[PDB]
Amino acid sequence: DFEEIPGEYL
Amino acid sequence: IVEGSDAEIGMSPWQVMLFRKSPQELLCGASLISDRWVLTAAHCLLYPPWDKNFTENDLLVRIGKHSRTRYERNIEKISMLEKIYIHPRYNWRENLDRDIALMKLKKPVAFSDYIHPVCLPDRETAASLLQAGYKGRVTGWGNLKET
Amino acid sequence: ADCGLRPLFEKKSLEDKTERELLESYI
Amino acid sequence: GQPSVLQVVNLPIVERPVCKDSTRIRITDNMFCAGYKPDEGKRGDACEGDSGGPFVMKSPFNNRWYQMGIVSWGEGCDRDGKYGFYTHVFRLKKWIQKVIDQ
Ligand SMILES: CCOC(=O)Cn1/c(=N/C(=N)N)sc2cc(O)ccc21
Ligand code: NA
Repeated sequence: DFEEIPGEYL
Repeated sequence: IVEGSDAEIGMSPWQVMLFRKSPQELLCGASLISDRWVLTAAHCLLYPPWDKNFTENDLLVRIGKHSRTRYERNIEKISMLEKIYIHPRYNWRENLDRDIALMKLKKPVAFSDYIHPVCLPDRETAASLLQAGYKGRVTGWGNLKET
Repeated sequence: ADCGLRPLFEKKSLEDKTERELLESYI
Repeated sequence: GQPSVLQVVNLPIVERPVCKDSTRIRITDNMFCAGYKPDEGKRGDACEGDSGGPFVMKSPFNNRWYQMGIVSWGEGCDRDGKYGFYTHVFRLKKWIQKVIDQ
């Protein structure tokens, strides 16, 4: 149930 | 943590979250010991009985965090692993003897109000403080209850 | 080293709500 | 079962006979245990997900926080008569230093 992280950290 | 309380902001600025990339989930806690080095339990990374054997690319470390699930924009820093080092005599077979591992980060992390390393003990600090009845502090985003 | 001194506590001479419980145990 | 934010608990280091007598597992000098006894009233423990995190102490000598332990293992969480085990960071510091010095 984690919020999405930026894709730059893959 | 069972029967704990909410941390205050910046109360544990060396706390690090080990985060699995694909299935995004909490793996484990960890700690910041310099701008490039993070300390953790070997069993967080390598534990055959639980089919755990992570490689660098499987995970991220998240530093400066407070919220478990939220992405903490402008506060947390997310770092990639250069290299994992497990104690060569870590005993995953019997009793978790020498349950320790280091993780080198790809780039140094910038210190802030929320990100700051903890000290490692010298012989004298260890001798004086590691005594029955003396209290330490444990922090984490793990389960609040056994079941 | 600057290790183990927290910007929001030690660095500002502010105590957190339970650190005194640790100190009191170091008899 | 899961927290919204980082959780904290303060726990007393336990006498080594008491740690050994709480479990069938072989305890080594590279481990120590912590937590309250059933007689003591207060409770608290680490649990799954907490492993690898730090057990820290604030030196009364120089007001700095030191990481004395790494959350390592327990049998259940916050069970009466059971305790959390922690990796003894100082006893493994020579390895720590060797790796960092590369
Ligand atoms: C490989 C075994 O890992 C653990 O036991 C982690 N862990 C638990 N795991 C499970 N029992 N599934 S409970 C526990 C308590 C603690 O005070 C510290 C760690 C801890
Ligand atoms: Na207990």
